[PDB]
Amino acid sequence: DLIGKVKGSHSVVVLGGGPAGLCSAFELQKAGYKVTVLEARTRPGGRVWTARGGSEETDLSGETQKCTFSEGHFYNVGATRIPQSHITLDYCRELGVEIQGFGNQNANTFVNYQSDTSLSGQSVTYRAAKADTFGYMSELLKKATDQGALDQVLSREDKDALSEFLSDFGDLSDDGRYLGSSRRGYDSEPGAGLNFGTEKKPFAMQEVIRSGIGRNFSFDFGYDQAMMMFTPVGGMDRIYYAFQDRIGTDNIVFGAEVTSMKNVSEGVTVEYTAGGSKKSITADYAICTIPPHLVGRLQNNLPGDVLTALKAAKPSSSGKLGIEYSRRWWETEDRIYGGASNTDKDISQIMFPYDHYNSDRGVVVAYYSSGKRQEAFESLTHRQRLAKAIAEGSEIHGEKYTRDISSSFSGSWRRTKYSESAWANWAGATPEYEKLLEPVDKIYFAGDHLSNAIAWQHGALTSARDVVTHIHERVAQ
Amino acid sequence: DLIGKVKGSHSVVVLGGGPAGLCSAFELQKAGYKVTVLEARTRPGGRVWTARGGSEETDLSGETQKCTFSEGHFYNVGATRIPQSHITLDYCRELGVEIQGFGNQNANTFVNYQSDTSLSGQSVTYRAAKADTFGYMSELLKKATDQGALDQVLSREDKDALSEFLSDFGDLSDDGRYLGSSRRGYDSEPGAGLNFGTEKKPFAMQEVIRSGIGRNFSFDFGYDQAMMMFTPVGGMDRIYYAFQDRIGTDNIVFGAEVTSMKNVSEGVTVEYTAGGSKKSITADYAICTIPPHLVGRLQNNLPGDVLTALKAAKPSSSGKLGIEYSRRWWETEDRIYGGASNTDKDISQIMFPYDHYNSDRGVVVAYYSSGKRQEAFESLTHRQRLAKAIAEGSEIHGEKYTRDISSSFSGSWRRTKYSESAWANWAGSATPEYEKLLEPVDKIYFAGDHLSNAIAWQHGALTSARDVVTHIHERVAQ
Ligand SMILES: Cc1cc2nc3c(=O)[nH]c(=O)nc-3n(C[C@H](O)[C@H](O)[C@H](O)COP(=O)(O)OP(=O)(O)OC[C@H]3O[C@@H](n4cnc5c(N)ncnc54)[C@H](O)[C@@H]3O)c2cc1C
Ligand SMILES: Cc1cc2nc3c(=O)[nH]c(=O)nc-3n(C[C@H](O)[C@H](O)[C@H](O)COP(=O)(O)OP(=O)(O)OC[C@H]3O[C@@H](n4cnc5c(N)ncnc54)[C@H](O)[C@@H]3O)c2cc1C
Ligand SMILES: N[C@@H](Cc1ccccc1)C(=O)O
Ligand SMILES: N[C@@H](Cc1ccccc1)C(=O)O
Repeated sequence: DLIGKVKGSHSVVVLGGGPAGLCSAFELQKAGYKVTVLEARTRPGGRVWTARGGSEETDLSGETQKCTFSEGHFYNVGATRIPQSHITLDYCRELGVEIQGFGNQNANTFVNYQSDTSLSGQSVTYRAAKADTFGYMSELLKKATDQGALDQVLSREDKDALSEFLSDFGDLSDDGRYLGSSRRGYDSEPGAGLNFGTEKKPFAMQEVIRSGIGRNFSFDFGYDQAMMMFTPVGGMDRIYYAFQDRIGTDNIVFGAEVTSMKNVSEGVTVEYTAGGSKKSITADYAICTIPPHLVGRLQNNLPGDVLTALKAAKPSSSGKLGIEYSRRWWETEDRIYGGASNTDKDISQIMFPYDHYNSDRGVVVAYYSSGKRQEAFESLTHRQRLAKAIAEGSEIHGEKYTRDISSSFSGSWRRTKYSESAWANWAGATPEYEKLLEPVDKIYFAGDHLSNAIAWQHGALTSARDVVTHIHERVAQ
Repeated sequence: DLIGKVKGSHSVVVLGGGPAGLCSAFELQKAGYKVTVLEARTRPGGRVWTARGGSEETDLSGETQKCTFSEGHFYNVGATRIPQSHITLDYCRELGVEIQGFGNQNANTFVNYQSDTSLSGQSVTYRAAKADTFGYMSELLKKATDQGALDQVLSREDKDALSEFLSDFGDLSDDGRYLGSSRRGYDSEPGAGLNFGTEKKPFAMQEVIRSGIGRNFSFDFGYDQAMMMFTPVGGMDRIYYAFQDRIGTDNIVFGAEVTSMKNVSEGVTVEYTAGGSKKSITADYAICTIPPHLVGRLQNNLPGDVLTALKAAKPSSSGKLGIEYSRRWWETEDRIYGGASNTDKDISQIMFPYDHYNSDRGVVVAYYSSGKRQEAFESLTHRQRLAKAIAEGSEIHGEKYTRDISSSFSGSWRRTKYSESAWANWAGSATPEYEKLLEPVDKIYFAGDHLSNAIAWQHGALTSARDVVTHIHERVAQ
């Protein structure tokens, strides 16, 4: 248990029913606090949003999209993947939310980059790219070692041990050269009898280096990205519907747009509009999880140095687009089951689904891009976004990318009401971040921006837990 | 799609209801052949065997094991993982057998090897082992490049490109040194506010190189092992129960031990014992999928050079042991969800389950060893296998490995009736003997994973079946 049982009658109002808000309310309720959550949207989860058939969204440009994905088919427009260390998995267990493997690495997906080589714009599988890169890397370090270049820092025994590793890691010939490998894959698959198949031949050392085909390999090593990675069966939003149900909808007001938040003699008073009607609630403490750039728009009595600190958490651009295909060509033709293709094109990456394997249809994330390469979609209409995503995807996966398209749905987080940002980018552990960890009398800020895991649910959930702990210790004093 | 309708009445007898035999029968039926499968066991699938509560097996030493795993819990004693290129996945689609991801790579599982270093017998997570190994590897190659050691094979522009990659790949400092990385993981997890967490510090360069903690990294790159990998929900044997159902149990005789196979005037006559009785069946053709070392034991009229060729496929040793734990300590304490720990100990590896994540119990494959390191278990009783498995596993995963044990079940394939081998190794390894056995012996065709270029993969058995059925069909067409 996070905290013990509270003695007496104590109330909290939670602004925002995303992960930080719902986790706060869940934990406070467990301990015996009175809690009310005010959420502007008509769904729980915030930047955890799962698009299915029937989903409707009107963005800040006034364009309304209506998702028409087939029954049971979806994609996560925000959060989609979870590493093994995150407390998100602990809450999945507590809430009874089934998880499954998320394909965050795949030998069969493609890399495709521009360069001053003949590989420019050419799709190469990860396994082929890796075998060539690690083959030539190993050959080069083995050459230097045999030449005696590392004799000052490696003993004879060190050199022999290193050589053994390099021959294995690079699949080097007996004389220490990279000549290609079964690790690259096969143009024709090995079968039975005298059907030996046909190995894919290697690129040259200069092609590999000058093409930069290994630029994305270190992604595999990210602490928060390395396999094994996980995701909830049926969508990430299931975590937050589970929180909703445990908290009880009697304790959550949806469609409730907060317009004012003030420290008062009697606690904290929050005004909000729900169903076109003006409402007000007062509680002993408030937990404000509204994104920091949106807090200054509220009528408030926050001190000037607090309003200035909130402005330091700069909005960031990111977005996604999902296409439902009526044929799972990526599985049938490319032998790709999950994972992502990676590119320097604006689409940035194409992410293939982790469910309905071997079914008749599925949703492909045709882009997940951020920063400059999301600015390139942000201002386009959905029809224009789709046309650009299909053109760029066809340059990676061929003309099959343009066929058997049923429907599509996009989100751009800077253009999304009640978000207007994918995640915070603090100006310059900064002074403004540290300032916002302190309560403003009875108002506490919480969210993934006030964590060391920004753009992870873990960040939001750990922020909620720390803030609930601080409120509880205060009440005990 | 393989073949398109046969004209008239034609019959095939299939010896063995493992993957090759069942795939053969399935495709022949679809084309309009009369087919009968004779299978010695009471289950379909052969070396694809899934142990669950109720499974009973008496091995060739006379020991009987009775599996008591909880309902829904199992492990694959043979085949368990499938790469994306294998036709096994295409048959899962055709048969409606749902698949899920198999965790074949995991940053959080452990490596544990003996060496003449302080890391000898110490468990290190894959992510820490990789971060140190690739960090120092990258430092050393950058050092050699800067020195001018590779000036005869790399241009100025190549060297800068290589240096850029190495700084990123090895997470090097600005001045080119490996000094640790967040990639190693954390002794305290980064949280909110000023809770930054604490990184795990790096081992020293000579320790890392001499420990051999990177000796298994290349496994990740195997053509048939690289992620993404897959497996059927509920057990690998689900493929072969699905084949069974499509073929029809009326066309499969279980508990049918074949004793004779002979070419005769009208085709092939196969004698077998079933229900205690000596029975005979004659068909136009035969497809023999019995493991090659067991074919010689049959009464037969095969030519001497075919009998000699069958002996070249030497049997091998492999086995597994599964333990059901009543607490999923690997998830709750070690944050391991699937994957395998790897070691030089006899157990060889410890494989964590890919289903029932976050649940209350699970089966861990406490060893999967082959060759010399399976010979260490072969002659042990199950109780002795378990003790050895727990002792060695506790040296990798701690005292927790010894607690919350509910039940266990093991298989050793050389000691398993109607297998007596995990898979074949051809002497001289195509070899002449392999080539010879691709030819029909009048109306008898051999099929199985040993007659493929994917030995020890279901893909080998299935492609062998499809090639042999195509040969028979083209011959019947004329
Ligand atoms: C593109 C993208 C990719 C991501 N990838 C990952 C990933 O794969 N895995 C991972 O774990 N996480 C990922 N995340 C991060 C994850 O979504 C966030 O960390 C998490 O949603 C943060 O929760 P929060 O409660 O701090 O904020 P939010 O989710 O933004 O919740 C804030 C809430 O406040 C509400 N609100 C706003 N204004 C008002 C108002 N005036 N009145 C009342 N309510 C209001 C909003 O509607 C919202 O529900 C991703 C997010 C995005 C957008
Ligand atoms: C430990 C191990 C791990 C493996 N790992 C993988 C993996 O993860 N993925 C994968 O794809 N493959 C794996 N395999 C390989 C896979 O199991 C085989 O490729 C496949 O089972 C071969 O099929 P088969 O029909 O050639 O032979 P078998 O499966 O051996 O079938 C032969 C059949 O003949 C029957 N038989 C024997 N004698 C008689 C008799 N006298 N009369 C009647 N019937 C008889 C047997 O009972 C059996 O059913 C593994 C196998 C083992 C043992
Ligand atoms: N955590 C988010 C944002 C992110 C993307 C890429 C790398 C790091 C951060 C995600 O996994 O998509
Ligand atoms: N195909 C078998 C045997 C094997 C083991 C390791 C590498 C190559 C193949 C398995 O996956 O276990």
